[PDB]
Amino acid sequence: TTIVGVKFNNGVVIAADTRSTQGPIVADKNCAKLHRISPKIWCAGAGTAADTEAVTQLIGSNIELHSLYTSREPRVVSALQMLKQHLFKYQGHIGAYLIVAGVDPTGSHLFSIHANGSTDVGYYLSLGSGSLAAMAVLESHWKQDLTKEEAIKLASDAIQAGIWNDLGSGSNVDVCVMEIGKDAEYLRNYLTPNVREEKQKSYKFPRGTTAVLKESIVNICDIQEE
Amino acid sequence: SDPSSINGGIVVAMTGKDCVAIACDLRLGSQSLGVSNKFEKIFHYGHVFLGITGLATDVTTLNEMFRYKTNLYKLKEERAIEPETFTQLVSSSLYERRFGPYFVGPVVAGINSKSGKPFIAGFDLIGCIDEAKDFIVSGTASDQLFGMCESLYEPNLEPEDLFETISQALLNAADRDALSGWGAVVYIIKKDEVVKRYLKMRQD
Amino acid sequence: TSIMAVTFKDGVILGADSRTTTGAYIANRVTDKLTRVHDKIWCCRSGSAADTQAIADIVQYHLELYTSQYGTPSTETAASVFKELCYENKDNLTAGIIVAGYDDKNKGEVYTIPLGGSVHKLPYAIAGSGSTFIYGYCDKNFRENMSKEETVDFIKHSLSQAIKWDGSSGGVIRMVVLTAAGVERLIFYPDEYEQL
Amino acid sequence: GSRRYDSRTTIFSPEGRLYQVEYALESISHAGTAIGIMASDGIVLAAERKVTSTLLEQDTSTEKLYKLNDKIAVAVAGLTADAEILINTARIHAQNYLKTYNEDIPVEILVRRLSDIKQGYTQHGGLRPFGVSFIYAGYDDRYGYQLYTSNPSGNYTGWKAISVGANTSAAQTLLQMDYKDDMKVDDAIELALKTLSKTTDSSALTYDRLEFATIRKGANDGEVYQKIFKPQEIKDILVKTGIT
Amino acid sequence: MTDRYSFSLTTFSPSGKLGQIDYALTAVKQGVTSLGIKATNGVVIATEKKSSSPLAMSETLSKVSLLTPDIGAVYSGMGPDYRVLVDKSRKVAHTSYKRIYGEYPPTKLLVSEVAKIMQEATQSGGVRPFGVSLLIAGHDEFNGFSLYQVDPSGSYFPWKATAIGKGSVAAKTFLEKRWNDELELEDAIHIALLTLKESVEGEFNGDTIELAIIGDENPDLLGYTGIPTDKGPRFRKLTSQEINDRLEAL
Amino acid sequence: TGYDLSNSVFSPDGRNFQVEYAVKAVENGTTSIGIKCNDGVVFAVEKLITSKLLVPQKNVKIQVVDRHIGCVYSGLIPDGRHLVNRGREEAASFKKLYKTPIPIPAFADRLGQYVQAHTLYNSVRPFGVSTIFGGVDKNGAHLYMLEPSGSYWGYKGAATGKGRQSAKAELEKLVDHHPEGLSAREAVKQAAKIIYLAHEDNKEKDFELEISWCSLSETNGLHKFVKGDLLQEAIDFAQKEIN
Amino acid sequence: GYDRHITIFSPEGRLYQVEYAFKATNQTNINSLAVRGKDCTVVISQKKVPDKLLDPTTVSYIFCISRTIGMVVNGPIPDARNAALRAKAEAAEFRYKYGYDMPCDVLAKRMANLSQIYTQRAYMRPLGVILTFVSVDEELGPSIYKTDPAGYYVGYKATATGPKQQEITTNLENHFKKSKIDHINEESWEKVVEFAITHMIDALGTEFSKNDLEVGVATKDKFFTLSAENIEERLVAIAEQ
Amino acid sequence: MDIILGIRVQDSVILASSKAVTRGISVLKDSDDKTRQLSPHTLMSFAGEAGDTVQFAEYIQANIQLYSIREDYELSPQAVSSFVRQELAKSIRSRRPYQVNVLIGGYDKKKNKPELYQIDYLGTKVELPYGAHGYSGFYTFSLLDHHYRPDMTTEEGLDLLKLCVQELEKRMPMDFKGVIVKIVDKDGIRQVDDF
Amino acid sequence: NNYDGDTVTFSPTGRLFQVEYALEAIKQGSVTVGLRSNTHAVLVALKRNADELSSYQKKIIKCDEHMGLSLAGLAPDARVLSNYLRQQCNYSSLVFNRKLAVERAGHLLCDKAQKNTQSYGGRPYGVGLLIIGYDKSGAHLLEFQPSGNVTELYGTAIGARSQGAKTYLERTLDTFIKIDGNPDELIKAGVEAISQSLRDESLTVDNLSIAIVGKDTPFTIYDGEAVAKYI
Ligand SMILES: [Cl-]
Ligand SMILES: [Mg+2]
Ligand SMILES: [Mg+2]
Ligand SMILES: [Mg+2]
Ligand SMILES: [Mg+2]
Repeated sequence: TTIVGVKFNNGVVIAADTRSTQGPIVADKNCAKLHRISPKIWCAGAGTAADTEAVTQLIGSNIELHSLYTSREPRVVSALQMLKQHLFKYQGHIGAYLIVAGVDPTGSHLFSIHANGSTDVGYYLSLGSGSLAAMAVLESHWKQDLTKEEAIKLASDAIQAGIWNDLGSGSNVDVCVMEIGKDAEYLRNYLTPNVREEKQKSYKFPRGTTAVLKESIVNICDIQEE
Repeated sequence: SDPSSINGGIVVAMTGKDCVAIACDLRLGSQSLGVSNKFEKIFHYGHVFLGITGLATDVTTLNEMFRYKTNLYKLKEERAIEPETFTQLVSSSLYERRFGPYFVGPVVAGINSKSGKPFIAGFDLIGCIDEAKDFIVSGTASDQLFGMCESLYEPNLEPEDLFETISQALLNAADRDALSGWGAVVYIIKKDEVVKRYLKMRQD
Repeated sequence: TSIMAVTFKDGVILGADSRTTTGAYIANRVTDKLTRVHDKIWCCRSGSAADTQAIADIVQYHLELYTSQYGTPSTETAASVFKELCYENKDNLTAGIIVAGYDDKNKGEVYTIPLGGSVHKLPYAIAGSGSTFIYGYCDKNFRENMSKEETVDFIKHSLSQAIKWDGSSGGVIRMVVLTAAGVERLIFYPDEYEQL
Repeated sequence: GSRRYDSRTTIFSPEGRLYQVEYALESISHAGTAIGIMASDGIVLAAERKVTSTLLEQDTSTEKLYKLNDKIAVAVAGLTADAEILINTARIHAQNYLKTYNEDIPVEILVRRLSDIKQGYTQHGGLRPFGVSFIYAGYDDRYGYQLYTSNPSGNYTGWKAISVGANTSAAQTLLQMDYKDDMKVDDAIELALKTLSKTTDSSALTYDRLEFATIRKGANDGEVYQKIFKPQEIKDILVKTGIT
Repeated sequence: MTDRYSFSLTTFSPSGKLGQIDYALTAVKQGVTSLGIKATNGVVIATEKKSSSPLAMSETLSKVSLLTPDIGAVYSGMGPDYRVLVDKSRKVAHTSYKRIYGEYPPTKLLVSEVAKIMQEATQSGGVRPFGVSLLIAGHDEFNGFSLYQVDPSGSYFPWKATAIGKGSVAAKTFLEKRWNDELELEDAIHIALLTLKESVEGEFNGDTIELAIIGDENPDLLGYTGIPTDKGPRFRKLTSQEINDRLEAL
Repeated sequence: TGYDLSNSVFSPDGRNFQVEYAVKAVENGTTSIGIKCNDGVVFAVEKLITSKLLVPQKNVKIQVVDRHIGCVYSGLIPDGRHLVNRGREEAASFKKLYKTPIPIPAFADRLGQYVQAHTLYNSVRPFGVSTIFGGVDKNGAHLYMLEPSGSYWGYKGAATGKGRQSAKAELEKLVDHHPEGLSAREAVKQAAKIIYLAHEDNKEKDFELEISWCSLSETNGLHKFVKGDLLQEAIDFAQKEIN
Repeated sequence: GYDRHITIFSPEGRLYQVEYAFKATNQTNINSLAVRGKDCTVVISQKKVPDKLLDPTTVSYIFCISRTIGMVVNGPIPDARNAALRAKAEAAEFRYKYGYDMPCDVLAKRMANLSQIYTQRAYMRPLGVILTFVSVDEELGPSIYKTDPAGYYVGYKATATGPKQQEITTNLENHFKKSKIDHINEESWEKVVEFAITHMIDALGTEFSKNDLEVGVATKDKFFTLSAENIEERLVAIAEQ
Repeated sequence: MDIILGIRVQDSVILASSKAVTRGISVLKDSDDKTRQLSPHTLMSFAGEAGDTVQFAEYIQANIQLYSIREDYELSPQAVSSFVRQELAKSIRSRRPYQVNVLIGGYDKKKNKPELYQIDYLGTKVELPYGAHGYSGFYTFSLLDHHYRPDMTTEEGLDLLKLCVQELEKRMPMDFKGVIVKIVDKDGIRQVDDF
Repeated sequence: NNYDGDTVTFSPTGRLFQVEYALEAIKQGSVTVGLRSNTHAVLVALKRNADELSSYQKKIIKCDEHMGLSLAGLAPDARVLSNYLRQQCNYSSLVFNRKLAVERAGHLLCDKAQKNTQSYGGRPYGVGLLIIGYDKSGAHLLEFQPSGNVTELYGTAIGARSQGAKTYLERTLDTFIKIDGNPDELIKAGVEAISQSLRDESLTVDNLSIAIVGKDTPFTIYDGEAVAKYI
């Protein structure tokens, strides 16, 4: 997994690859790692996939209820505080490593979160097995006062570094841009640099190739009238 | 010792043109000893189908649990549960046992009754959802199944062509796994007809 | 970690490096280890980042609630709250915290709370992996009642050496000055302190 | 202290009656009449909605007839909200039994369980009883088609034909007159509607004031079907039996 | 200390009446009028913002509340009781449904959960019933548009159109003459404003009337783009200006 | 009516009659006072000698909390002991967490909230005591008086019990005649006089005088009992003033 | 007639214990007032020290709940301090859990919910107090939110509480009818306090010395109370024009 | 304990269970009956850890007898086996699990069919024509796979069972001191006293 | 009247009637006397029988080697309170290697009785106690009331007709306080004191109960022919 977060002029961008693995096997080639906590607070997760999804939804649910209770749009610091206290209580056993980004009435924010509850602040961050490959690109091309176009470019370039160089990462680049005073734009499959080539042969079988013992209609309908 | 490979078995699911297919082997064993050749791993709740691999006691328990929950769902909602909704229920139910999990590999398959859209999904033992467009695999020969499906599969196959593809994917994968085989079943699922076919295969 | 706090004539100054480490990989090169638990009571953190953040958040909560009921807490009181959490949860924590604060009655005070959860009031304190390399230097160079400029130089020079020898320490040197005049943040970059 | 304000809901009168149970039964006597009739080839459940409006959405409305599982249904007379609490408990009990034994719960076992819950509120806890009487219509392979009733005391009994709610004395006399053992479902449908038509406090019996259900083995071969009638289907059966 | 009131405070009287529930319904009768009308392509709920003082900012008091993106609620009776019920209703929509099925509950089932909470305050130890009647409007994929009333007893009923509180008897008669099964949403809003004018004494404008609809999906109110299946909330509260525009065509 | 049969019930006036009845028990008790001086506080109490068989100086009434707070009360003596026991727990937990000894205003609210809590439910009875307490902290001397309702304020001088009106009048004279302040030793003498003067409301039986004090200069900010020569000197001063 | 002793419905659908708690609210015989400026929120309250033996510095009904939120109470001091301690605990917990300062309107809602519970649960009595919360909120600006024993709460342009609330209310209403704006158009808080004291003098018809009043002021990032000498300076400016 | 076998023929179910009880070094008993009658037409044999086996079996017996009295009705073999499975599936995630494997042989009086269920300590249930637990199947299944017919008589089933026991007595290292054999059919449960 | 239904209710004059009714149970009880010198402390108790076939109810209970009490009122309540004292004396010895001070024992009894006067559901104790003991500050005598009030005295009496013995001790105060190093004479004074409360009946061999504790004397109870010497 490679995930990054990059601050820019009027907001923040996060990105991620789309490969999920079971040991050395690729379980899903087009996985969605960008999760929504609230409309304008999104996070990307590395580590145990069920944990990152579950902890995001629990805090996302509680954030929504909090937003309704207070009649205020949710804040990133609230999502951060709730995530870290939950993760600290479980002493690292919930394996969720997150980059949390968003815009709120206070401004634009970028944080990261380690599974044991430690948080940090930054202008550019990376997490996952491909974080070193990504951070190399970020440390080489990051500057202060990036534009929206420059930040999207830098973020996707950092994910590409993970895709090509880290065996734990691959396939496509997903991006989400959160700008102040605008709707967050989720760009699913922003880059697609790994389409499989046409195969040499068709493997469609002639009908009747498989040996069959018994056939029967399965009743999926409910008990009928009359 | 490893709970997920004591009993053995496999499940595979695929999508086609206006149809889905789900298939499984029939073996239950105690490690090397073959115990049963009639242990079906695919169940259905209305028009939603669920395959489960892994520890057999948990397979039986979870079937009974989801029958329980989908029956209460239907009574309260006054309609059958859909594949997309059921997928979330499986995920929720597995994660509630985060630190004492059911040792299983579930697979959901079905067609949404309102949109007509074919749907498949897979899970790890702890609830993480894999929603693939093409195919889902599970069990002690999942590596073998990934190899078969990746080469044999093409999109928009007609029901009777999809049957041949998924059948050959299962059969040849099972024959390269010691703990899978001893018979096989394939379900072909259309919007308002489902056909069930038992396959002839080697019994070693 | 290389952290320290030093009392001087006008109050107290806290100092720290900016390196956070998971193994040999620098997970953050621009970390802020100087943490505010009250207006003029800050702390330096060393050990597990999760643990020291969790503790500091709880202390900030405790002192915020203390203030609402009883007014501004003393530095001794803040140290006691830190100690209570560190002592009673010694089995499950890896935290080494230095507490520094400014009263008008007591002026500058420094308390160090090592691993066990004991408290020690000192004229100055050093902690973190990098502190081992500057016990000799600090003992020889510390004087009581130094000026602000002298204390900044003492901390700058001390942490410079700690950074030079300890691989776990590095980045920028951050400082926070606590006096009657208020709260001042300072930062010193590598090109400055490496040539000392 | 608090003793001052305690009504003591679980005490005997000097005559050996349970005050709250008796008063809850008084409440139920003002609820819409529900009737159950058991035939050889099925069971009928008929019930009257209480003084409705033209602006009530009938086709999505349910106040009388509830499904417990595919084989068992209930007719309600009393506080609807109290009934839904018990109905959900009964639905869970049925599923617990199905999970444990892998067989559908026998009708009497479900009835006994709900009745025991009602009993508890009369003996301990200091809470008010549930103001509900049920008619249970169900089928299992031991006793076949069965009708039961339970009331706030937690007592239950079996019936060939029975009514609960308003005008039960008049209704039970009419049922006792025309009921025969060899009766069929279509005949029982007519008896239930004719009895409601005569006992009703309304001016006339129309489709919008009724809820209707049948449990038939009129399901293709050895199986049982529950049919909760739609508004148009209640209108048709009213014309067929010659009431409108 | 300890809560030593473990016994029921609502009991059956010799006549079979549950006194505390009847008295709660009396409190609802004294409350300000609120109504709901269902159209073919939407539902409208409305009430009067009876301001307790002109120095009070009545925009800070919300009588019409969002429960889910597709479900809204209004009341008549005791305001504080309503406020806590809205809090509980919002939470139960998540805990007993969204955290299980990954989607928001259908209107009828959320109503069922709120009803259960109101029933328990009628039987549990050491509590009184809630002194409110709720009108809950909503939409969901398989049931379409719907409107429900919930009473202090916990009982609930579906309506094509209805009214509760002060002038409910007169308002329900007015609605019976105007309602048909071919109404468009704008027609239902028009009828809602006509009906509500009869029970209002003083000022009748966008600042004294609170009105919300369950209608088309609002992608402009979603807060993000990029997911085709997410098309936005169907609940929308009308602005003061939007109400006044429809009061000229009145 | 019936509003006075149960605690925590508002009457149609908006009154809690059970709390008002607790005040009657306080008014029935012996006289106790408190005087705030220049750098501390003085407490004194009237002890009625019911019989010759009572051992002199043994049945001590004034109680210490921590090492810097004194407490005295009029009314039901056991209720006062219960309140002081809670106060001692509150002071111990404060010092445990925060290290410093509990400030007097902080301590006042701890007692206040606890007494107020016994007006919230019908399962408990209000306290049948008014408590005069105080001491020295980092911000100087503080004197408080706390009623059955939970109400408390700071005082220059305070009095409660059967002879409270007499005592209050004497205290008001001291406030007027000494705007600059009173010394600790003067306050002990004055406290003796005021109790002797307040004993006219309890003139049937003879009594025993008991005094305590906390002063920054005289006791190092610690609570101590007045004993021996200093007590006799105060008794002599008091006896001289009544004659 | 036990429906008058505990919080259950009377045959008219009324809660008498709640109504009687509203009456306890005026037991102190003290009136309070709150107004909003451009940058601030001001609250003033009468101060009465009837006993010469009292330490006047300890007699107060204004509370510093958090750094940003202040609270004035109308009602007996025991119940006032009960509500104060709880509000302080709630504000601190909020900041710890959600990482930002609890807004004034949110704290008001929370205390109102707690009050609502006392009106529904029998074992708990209502508190005989009305709570007026003030701040300069970082999102909503100057804010006044007031809670009562029924569990009701709402925002205010300005408000008044006590035995003579109606006189003060009407006086404030008439001013805002003239100006046609929702606040006092003034730059400094000193002049907003002067407005508040002036309009209380007009409404009650009484003059005030420095010891007869109690003042609280909320600005961006802090709430504070004025000393007797700060109030004296305010009174001098009022008299000099 | 050790060897437990089961075979379902045309009209009955036959259960065979060893008689030995060994406590480490010595054989303490050679006549032990490793079975409990759950209801008139349902028998359960068992093997596993010492103590837990009898404790579990008697616990199940008590529960089924309680059901029989309450409803005045005998549960079907399928229903009993499901109850037993759930108890073991519950047990496997307990503080200290029941280490017990069982065979349930019953005659269903409604369907007029014999039924054999095999359940291990994890709660793994299968319906079989013939079954076993432990190492018993490793020696006997190749013989049963060859000779078994669904239309076998009870006498033919006993003969096939004798061949299985003979193979066990030849190739197994442990002396299990023979087997007690019991038949379950429409008339109930009976013991073959010469085997 | 309307305010005596439970212990949680004050009367309009600020009285607690349930506590006052508990006090009344003591007045119905048999007389018992307590007195002390500077070296010893003595309890004398008149035991009451049901009839001529019955035994005489025991009145004195030992709490430790250096402490014990006599009772008047509900005997089971004395058993509960004396058990609590035995435990508290015991806790002091085991944890602190310290004999529990008589004054501190009074404070503990006061607080235990108080909790039963301020809470709903409970009831006050229906017994009065006279505690004697010898600790590090010499001989002591305490009087316990179930209101919570505990008082240290030279001498006293509780129970029916206790006023006669109390007046005698008030006269003899200067004499019996000086009886140091003479146990027999101190008991004689106690037997003469309790005699001022007798009517119709006199002190017999199974009627009289005496207890003593002192400088070199463990708490010991005398009954039967052991008190014939003092008759
Ligand atoms: Cl709340
Ligand atoms: Mg194979
Ligand atoms: Mg093989
Ligand atoms: Mg370095
Ligand atoms: Mg209440």
